[PDB]
Amino acid sequence: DVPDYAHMQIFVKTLTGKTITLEVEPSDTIENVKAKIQDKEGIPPDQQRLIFAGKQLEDGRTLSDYNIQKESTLHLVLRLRG
Amino acid sequence: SETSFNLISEKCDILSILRDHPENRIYRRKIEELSKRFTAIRKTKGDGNCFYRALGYSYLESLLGKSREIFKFKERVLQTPNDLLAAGFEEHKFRNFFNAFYSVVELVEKDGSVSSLLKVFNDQSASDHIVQFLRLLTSAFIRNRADFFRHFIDEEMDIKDFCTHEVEPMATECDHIQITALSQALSIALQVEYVDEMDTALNHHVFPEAATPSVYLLYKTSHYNILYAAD
Repeated sequence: DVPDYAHMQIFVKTLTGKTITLEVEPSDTIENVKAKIQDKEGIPPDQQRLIFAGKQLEDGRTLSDYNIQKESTLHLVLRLRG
Repeated sequence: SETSFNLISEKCDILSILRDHPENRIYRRKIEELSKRFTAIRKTKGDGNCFYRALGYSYLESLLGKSREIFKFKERVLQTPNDLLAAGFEEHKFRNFFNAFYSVVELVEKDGSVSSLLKVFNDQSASDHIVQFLRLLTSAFIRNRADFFRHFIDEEMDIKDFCTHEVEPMATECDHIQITALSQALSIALQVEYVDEMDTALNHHVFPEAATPSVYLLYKTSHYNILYAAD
């Protein structure tokens, strides 16, 4: 048993000005992150759009896929197109 | 001048929309559930402008008979040209749209009725002019706060390009950014009821958070209709 030091925090900013803090692993998928946002905010994953430096985050990819590091900040908008 | 309801429809009891989903148990269930909190509905035309038309009509309709609230909103509407100028819109280009909106506000102020308000919002030219004004004001709000909103745009698209192509033109569908921007631009407290075909619980979103809404909208099949809350 050797320690895993990969666990980190990232931040998610919303249009209300609120900053959410998440407990994640670099190998987490975007869905996992969306699931974590739901636990904190009560927003269903299907209603979430995540953005990192202007790039939309696709569900099946991982945080490390986007070079999202410790203390990184993500942006969250709802899907309300009508 | 014949009476029309092609853009903003007549008001019906909420369970009327069960007729739109005769064979979907999930929709029926959700609609029945909605009826616990909402008594009636108005439909808006499915032309891409549905959100802007709905918010405008329903918010103005909620002002009818409220002299104090009307006056305070009129004062705010009077400051909106300055907002438009600051964002680089030109007075000679926004004039007719601002005019249409100020005119309908005055109609509400001078003891308007639901009936006369409906006549304006069902008049194609005057209704579309009101929508176009709301679109410009939404664009101005975003442009004047580009440093904040740029972080929330995907496909590495420029803010200015976003407003130019997805906020300003008629018939372009709204989304979260537009919605919260307009709500903030006019201080209209809005609640959106989210209704999909997934076998899930209902949820809603309030703009701004924890405000007492004056407008309730039903978001379903990528479309916005107007709800009326029970007492």
